[PDB]
This record gives sequence, structure tokens and C-alpha cells, in this order.
Amino acid sequence: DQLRQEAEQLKNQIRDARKACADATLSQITNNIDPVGRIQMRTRRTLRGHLAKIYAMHWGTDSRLLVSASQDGKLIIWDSYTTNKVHAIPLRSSWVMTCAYAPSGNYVACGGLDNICSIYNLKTREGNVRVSRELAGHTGYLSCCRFLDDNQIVTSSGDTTCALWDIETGQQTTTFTGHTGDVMSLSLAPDTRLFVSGACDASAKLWDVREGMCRQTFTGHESDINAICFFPNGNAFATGSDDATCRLFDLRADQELMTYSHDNIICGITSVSFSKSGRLLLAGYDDFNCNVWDALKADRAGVLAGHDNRVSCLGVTDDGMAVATGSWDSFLKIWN
Amino acid sequence: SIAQARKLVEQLKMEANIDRIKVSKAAADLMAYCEAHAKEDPLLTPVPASENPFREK
Amino acid sequence: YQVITSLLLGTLIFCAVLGNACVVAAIALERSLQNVANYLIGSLAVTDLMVSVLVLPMAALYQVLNKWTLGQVTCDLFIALDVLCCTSSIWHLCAIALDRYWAITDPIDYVNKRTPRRAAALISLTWLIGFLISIPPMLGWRTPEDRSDPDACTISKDHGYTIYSTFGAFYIPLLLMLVLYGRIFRAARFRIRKKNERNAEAKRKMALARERKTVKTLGIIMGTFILCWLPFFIVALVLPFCESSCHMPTLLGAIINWLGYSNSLLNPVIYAYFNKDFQNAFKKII
Amino acid sequence: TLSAEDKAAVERSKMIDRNLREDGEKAAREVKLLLLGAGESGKNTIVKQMKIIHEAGTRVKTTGIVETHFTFKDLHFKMFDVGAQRSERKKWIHCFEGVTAIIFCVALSDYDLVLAEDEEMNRMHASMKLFDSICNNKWFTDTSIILFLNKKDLFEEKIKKSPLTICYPEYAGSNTYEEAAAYIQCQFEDLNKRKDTKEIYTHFTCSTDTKNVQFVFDAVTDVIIKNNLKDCGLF
Ligand SMILES: C/C=C\C/C=C\C/C=C/C/C=C/CCCC(=O)O[C@H](COC(=O)CCCCCCCCCCCCC)COP(=O)(O)O[C@H]1[C@H](O)[C@@H](O)[C@H](OP(=O)(O)O)[C@@H](O)[C@H]1O
Ligand SMILES: CC(C)CCC[C@@H](C)[C@H]1CC[C@H]2[C@@H]3CC=C4C[C@@H](OC(=O)CCC(=O)O)CC[C@]4(C)[C@H]3CC[C@]12C
Ligand SMILES: CC(C)CCC[C@@H](C)[C@H]1CC[C@H]2[C@@H]3CC=C4C[C@@H](OC(=O)CCC(=O)O)CC[C@]4(C)[C@H]3CC[C@]12C
Ligand SMILES: O=C1CC2(CCCC2)CC(=O)N1CCCCN1CCN(c2ncccn2)CC1
Repeated sequence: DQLRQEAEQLKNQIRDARKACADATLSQITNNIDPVGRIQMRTRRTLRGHLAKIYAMHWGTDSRLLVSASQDGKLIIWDSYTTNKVHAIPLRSSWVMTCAYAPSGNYVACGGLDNICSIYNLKTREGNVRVSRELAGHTGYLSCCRFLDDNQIVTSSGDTTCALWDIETGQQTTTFTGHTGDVMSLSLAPDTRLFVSGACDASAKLWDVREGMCRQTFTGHESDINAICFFPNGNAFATGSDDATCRLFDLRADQELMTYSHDNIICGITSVSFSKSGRLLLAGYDDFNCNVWDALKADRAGVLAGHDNRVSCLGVTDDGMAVATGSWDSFLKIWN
Repeated sequence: SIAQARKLVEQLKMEANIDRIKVSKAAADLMAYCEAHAKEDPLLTPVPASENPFREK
Repeated sequence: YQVITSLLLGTLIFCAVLGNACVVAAIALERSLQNVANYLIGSLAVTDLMVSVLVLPMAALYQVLNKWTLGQVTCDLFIALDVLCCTSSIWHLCAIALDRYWAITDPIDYVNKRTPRRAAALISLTWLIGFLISIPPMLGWRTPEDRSDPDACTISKDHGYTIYSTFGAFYIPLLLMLVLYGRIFRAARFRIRKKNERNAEAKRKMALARERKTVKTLGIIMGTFILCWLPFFIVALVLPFCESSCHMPTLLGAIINWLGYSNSLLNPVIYAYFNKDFQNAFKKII
Repeated sequence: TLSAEDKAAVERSKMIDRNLREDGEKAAREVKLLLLGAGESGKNTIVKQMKIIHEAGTRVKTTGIVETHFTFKDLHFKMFDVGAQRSERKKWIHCFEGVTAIIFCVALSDYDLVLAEDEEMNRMHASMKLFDSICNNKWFTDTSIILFLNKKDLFEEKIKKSPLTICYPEYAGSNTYEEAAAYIQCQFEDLNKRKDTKEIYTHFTCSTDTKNVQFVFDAVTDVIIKNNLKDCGLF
């Protein structure tokens, strides 16, 4: 009908508004900043024990325990300080793409080609990990999940829809729709109130958890977005795509701030993360390597080479002491 | 496919009705957060191995 | 004159040890090369490394000096070690052939009952046969003539031990490898044999290419094994039974002995430096 | 180091790693097959045919990916039905890199039928496009395809009634089951750009209780034998 007409008008208006706010790019503002220099990260720990391509990992809030999800139907809890496997949860479906470790540490999540989010109670009376909950309702593969709190979990699927679930009740508290492609990533805001989701339509979307509606849409990428991560301030985020680029968008400016891309990278980004200060943007690539960029300078501050296969997952501790990279070669690496 | 057009245009106008700050202010706030927490970033500044929990206990 | 042969033997011994150590290290530090077949190839490389660091420097010392100035007990120990290591290398070739035979002709066994325990058992049986061939001369089957000339380190020429060692170390292994690789050739040919005209021509070209590849590979394996060890064991079986009228030139005997020793150099080249997995692993290492 | 808690943690880690190695050894003894095809392409017929008498060697229905575990001639097969995964295939197809084979089932009788999305799109053409996409992914360079051509009897009846020229305008020949079936098989075979690295095993699905599983077993054992020959250097 005729609505599309004014629709594109609105689009143009939005662009104009962003063009109204784009007076000085982030490169110009941070021109006088002293460069971070070359970043020397060496593999501190090598977590071995997975027998298939690892697709997910998530650090704990204690910065010591992490969880890794691999296609050997295994959800291994790792004590990165001592490389000791605290748990090895057998998954009912070996096709797992995501895993989340609860902020309290009592539960851990997983999900994948089975359109189910499995919540496992790590801390119980008998010391045995059991399936505390199986959240169903997504009609596509569960690509990401993040524990909103001890009882609510935000998950993103391949039917182009996110969902906030109440684990105790077991059904979707809210559903976030609007993406026209498979959501492939999901990042929770530090204040627990908002979250950004990157999908296959080359767009990211900032959603409000409580209201359940799309606050903002960021369309800067040329290809599908595989990774997303809030800046530690919570007012910005970074998205890695198969366009062989990461992009730093700002919530308040509602537009892209920076583009992290080099001519020597043609592979897509599987995972992005920020350091504790947000100065270093660590992105895992398909070229078997991880690149550490200067978030304020868009300059490659380092390369975390050392993975035999594609780096699928990446994460920085809450205290920022170390960064763990998982890979399709069935190993995790704690770098620090 | 006309029912979804109303929802799409409503979403677009809702997105356009938000308040936006200058990119210079956002960049300045980002720089301020980066420099204020640069001292507490172990990856930015390599921490001595005495208190590094992944090298020496 | 002795400088030339000394440097040639040193170059041979250095190339052999370098190749075998590189193969062993590549298998050790790469998880890609950690299956049952690569475990057997690595054990063969370890055996050839032992042959290159414990037998080939002493053999070179004996060759350049033309005399064994190390003692009778050291001579007996170094003959036992040489027999053990060479028999172990040959039976590693047989173990690799047998593992390949089970993989080609028994996919069900390959999937279900094939574990690194099988590789460990094959290596253990190989070294057991090596010991069973090496120990008899130390506890018997020895003639006083070996001690008649102190300035020599020849193996025992007892007819019973000649038959025993020469057959259980090369000839029984040779027939075993021939039978196993003939059956593998039959299986490979059976698998290879089993616009429309263009597709049929492409299929025929692929089939002939695969037939040439399998013939070339089996020829490389069996010809390396033969041209390395067959002259030596023919000599070691014929000479003890021909005391007179069969004088052997020293140069020919040394060439044949070192042809046998060159199997330890060629084995990493045949079994490790030719397949794509090892080449990729070495490229990633280097 | 010598503390009781550290020793207990190390012992727990060692026990967990032993269980992990046992599980990996058990999962290495199973043949992983990726089942693919269109919606009404006879995939359910193949699934039911395999799990007739040998199956599986408050939960919630998953509807995401179906697992079919069956044992034939002392060989364990797990077959992954991803027909209900209505999403972008390239975002999850790499999860199946390393399957022994791809069982691709297409209905022979859907050449006349067209997709409900649009009239000008044959179901057979959609199946052919899917086969071309899956046979030539970067993840399936060395992965062989067991091609099942389901509904041979319905296809024979349809070609008795309706000509095959509607599906293939370039096709020219007498309308009979043998020639048309061979033409469709050849058309699906020609989609293999990786002729040297991979092979397509085509079977016409039959009602016999065990010939389809027998063909799957024969194709899988041929794949294993040929992979072993390639490892040795004889293929
Ligand atoms: C007249 C008509 C026709 C006949 C005329 C001509 C054609 C044939 C002639 C006769 C053949 C002679 C030998 C041919 C070898 C040859 O062609 O080798 C190829 C080329 O590689 C290099 O060149 C690179 C290899 C580098 C090796 C290392 C070099 C250093 C060694 C010393 C070690 C210490 C320093 C490192 C590679 O191998 P290939 O083509 O021979 O083919 C196969 C090989 O035979 C199988 O054994 C192998 O299986 P494997 O048993 O697991 O190893 C297969 O994977 C495959 O490689
Ligand atoms: C220095 C001493 C240790 C002697 C070393 C001898 C090898 C260099 C020779 C011995 C047997 C030879 C092989 C005998 C037969 C064949 C099969 C032949 O097959 C073909 O591809 C030919 C075409 C066809 O068979 O149709 C290729 C050469 C090859 C592998 C030969 C390669 C060279 C070999 C291994
Ligand atoms: C398998 C491929 C890589 C080729 C391997 C070559 C070897 C079999 C050759 C290379 C150098 C050769 C040696 C070079 C010189 C000598 C000294 C030569 O001394 C004599 O002539 C002793 C008799 C005498 O003169 O009284 C005896 C053979 C020998 C050890 C040769 C034995 C055979 C060797 C080790
Ligand atoms: O060069 C030396 C010196 C030693 C002592 C130090 C190192 C070696 C002693 C010595 O005799 N020779 C001359 C070689 C003779 C042949 N070699 C090869 C292996 N042989 C064999 N292998 C398996 C089964 C039966 N025989 C017999 C010994």
C-alpha cells in the first residue's frame, strides 16, 4: 500500500537526523590520544578435553570459572586458574551453539540446533548437575542466550526473534520481534535493563527488556552480524560481521562511531568482546586468529594467534584479567 | 502484507522520535570512560606476574 | 680416503636421525596426527631413530676403521641391539601393512573395534619379535669362531640361527607384507573399478588415474623394502651355508649392509614425508 | 599444591576427563549421517523405513533437529533430520562438517508439482538447487552423498499420465520409468562439481523392509574403505 512511501521517508529522516549528529568522527576526536601500542598476549592456560569443535564459551562473574559448549554434547565447566574441569554436563542434543553462565554461578545455559534453552543447576544438594529447566517455544536454532538474572534469561534464535524467559515459570515473559534475519548474537547491557541483538539482516537492534520493544536499530554492516558486545559503559556496542569488519555503534548518538577493518582480513568475525576499560576490542575471526583492536583508534593493537581452527567464541573476564578464546580445534586458551 | 506495514511504520516513527546527542559528545564520553578505567584494565597495561592469577599464584 | 666415507656415512646418519626425529616430533606436538595409523608410523620413526642413533654411528665407526676397537662384550651388545632394532623396523613395516589391510578390508572393525590400543599392541608385538630374534645369540646359538678373531664384530653364522633370524626377521615379514599388500591391491582395484559419454570418459580417466596411483604407491612401498633389505638377507642366508668358494667382496658387502641401513632413512620418507597430513603439519610447524 | 581441596579438584578433573574420553570413544564408533531434502520429499518415509525393528541403537519436544539412531550389520548410524530447521542454512551447515555422508532424499513424483510459494517454481527444481548447494559447500568437499529418489511408483504413474518435458524442457525421449528415472538420476549426478573428492550413491527407494538400509550401509562402508585407501595413498 502507500505506507511504504512514508516509511522510506521516515528512513531518510532518520538518516538526516544521524547526519545532523555526525559533526566529528571518533577518529578525529581520538587523534591526539597516545596509541595503545603493540599488545603482547601469550597463552597462559590451554583448556583441553573437548573432542569436537567448541561453539561457545562464557566467563563467570568470579572471573575464575567459565563454561564451554562443544559439539561433543559437552558443557564443560572450567577452572581456568588450575585448568581443572569442575563439571562436564552431558547435553541431550550435541548440536550446541551457545552457552551462558549465570551471574550468580548457580545455573548454566546451553542451546543450539535443538530449539531449546537448557538450564542446568550447577549447585544442588547432591553435587550433581541436572537439567533444571528446558525452555521451548523458539522455532529456530538457539544462537545466543544470556542470563538476565538468576531467574530470567534472554535468548536469541534463528526464526528472527529474541525472547525473555522466566525460568521458574518456564514460558516466554516477552518476545522481541522485528529482525528480518536469524539473530546470531545477543549482548546484555551492564545495567541489565537493555540488550542489543545482531541478526542476519546486517542490522543490530537495541531492545528494552522490561518494555519488550525495539528502542533502536543500527544498520551499518554489509553482511550478517555474528557477534555483538556492549561497551563497558553501556552506551555503546561493537558488532562483528562476515563483512570482515567490526563496527562500534553508539546508543546515545544512534549511529556508527568506528569501523575496525583491515585489508589483510577477508574472513568474518565470530565473536567480539571489550576489555574492562573498553579500550581494547578483541575479535575472533575465521582466519584462525584473534585480533585486538584499539577501540578508540581502529588500529590493530595485537594478534592472539595460536588456535588451529576457527576461533568461534571469545570472552573477557569481569575483572579483565584475561581473555579466553575457544576454537573449532577443541581447545580453549586463556591469554591474559 | 498491509497489517505489518502499519507496525513497521510505527516502529520507524518511534525510532525517529528518540533524542540523539552529537557524535562529538558520544566520542568524548567514550574517551572519558576509556581513560578513567585505563588504570584498572589488566589487558591494556600488563599486570605484574606477582598478582597475575594465570601466571603465578 | 677414509675422510670421504666418514663424511658420507655421517651425512647419511644425520639425515636419517633428522627425518625420524622430525616425524616423531610432528606426531607428538600435533593432535591431527594422533590416530592409530599415525601412531604406527611414529613408532616406526622411533625405531628408525633408535637405528640411527644407536646402530648407524657405531656401524659407521666400524666401517671407516675397518676394525671393531670396542671390546667383545660391547660388540655382542651392539649386534644384539642392531638385530633388535632392524627386526623391529621391518615388523613395523608389517604392522603398518596389517593395519592398512584391516582398514581397507574391514570397515566395521575400523569404526567399532579399532582403537590406539591396537596400535600399542602391534608395536608391542613388533618389539617382542625383535627381542625374540635378538636375544638367542646372547644365551646360545654361538660358535667360537666369532670369538676367534677379536678384531671383528660379525653376527653369529650358526646355520640354525641364520635360518631363524633371516626368516623371522625378513622373509616371514616379506611374505606377510606381500600377501597383505596384494590383498590390499585387490581391494583397491575392486573399489576403483566399481553428456553421458563425457561423464563416462571422466569416470574412466579417474579410474585409470587411481589405478596408476595405487600401483605407484604399492610399488614405492614394496620396492623400497625390497631394494633396501632383500640383498642383505639373501647374503645373510647364503653366506653362512657357503663356507668356501663363495668369497664376497668387502665393498659389495658394505654397500649391501648400508642399503639395508638406508631403510631407516627411507621409511619416514615413504610413510610420513609423502602423505598430505604430514606435509600440512610440517608446514604449520615451519 | 598439597592442600586437600586442590587434590580433590585434580582428582575430580581426572575422573571427568576419563568419562570424557570414554564418551568420545563411544561417539567415535557411530556413523554420522546428515539427512536432507525438501519438505514432502520422502524423508519421513526413509526415516520410518530405517527404524522399523531397530531403533535407538518429562522431556520436552525439540522440533529443531531429529536424531535417528539405528544399528545395521553391527554398525551404528546416527541420522540428523534438519528439515524442520526453517532458517538460514549457512549459519548451521558447518555444524555438520565431518559427517560420514549426506543422505539427500528427493521425491521423484514432485517433478510435476510446484512449490506453494509460487506457481513458476518446480519442486524438483527446488530439490535440485538444494542438492547443488549442499554438494558444493566448502564444508562438504570430501563428504559423499547417498541420493535417495523416493516415490518411484508415484513417479511412474505420473509419467504414464503427464509428460516429463514440463520439468525438463531440454529433455527429449520416450516417456517410461527407466529412461525418465535415469535422466533424473543423471541430472542430479551432474550437479557434483567435486567429482574427484566425493561420490554420489543413487538409490531408488523401494518398499522392501531392508534394501534401503542395506544401500545406506553399503555406501557408508564404501566411503570408509575409500577414505582409508586415500589415507594409504591408493585412492
Ligand atoms: C617412465 C614412466 C613413468 C615413471 C616415471 C616417473 C614417475 C615415477 C617415478 C618413480 C617414483 C619415485 C618416487 C616418487 C615419489 C613422489 O612422487 O612423491 C610425491 C612428491 O613429493 C615430493 O616430491 C616431496 C617429498 C619430500 C620428501 C622429503 C625430502 C627429504 C627426505 C630426507 C629426510 C631428512 C630431511 C627432512 C608425494 O607422494 P606421491 O605422489 O608418491 O603419492 C602417494 C605416495 O606414493 C604414498 O606413499 C602416500 O601415502 P603414505 O604411504 O601415507 O605416505 C600418498 O599420500 C601419496 O603421497
Ligand atoms: C637406492 C636403493 C634403496 C634403491 C631404491 C629403489 C627405488 C627408488 C625403486 C625400487 C622400486 C621402484 C618402483 C617400482 C614400480 C613403480 C610403479 C610405477 O607405476 C606407475 O605409476 C607406472 C604406470 C602404471 O603402472 O600404469 C611407478 C614407479 C614405481 C613406484 C617405482 C618407483 C621407484 C622404486 C620405489
Ligand atoms: C637410499 C638412498 C638415499 C641412497 C643411499 C646411499 C647409501 C646406500 C650409500 C651412500 C654412501 C655409501 C658409502 C660410501 C663409501 C663407502 C666406503 C666403502 O669402503 C670400501 O671400499 C671398503 C673396502 C675396501 O676398500 O677395502 C664401502 C661402502 C661405503 C660404506 C658406502 C656404502 C653405501 C652408502 C652408505
Ligand atoms: O656395522 C656393523 C657394526 C655392528 C656393531 C655396531 C652396529 C652394528 C655389528 C655388525 O655386524 N656390523 C655390520 C652389519 C651387519 C648386518 N647388520 C644389519 C642387521 N642384521 C640383521 N637384522 C635383523 C635380523 C638379522 N640380521 C644383522 C646386523
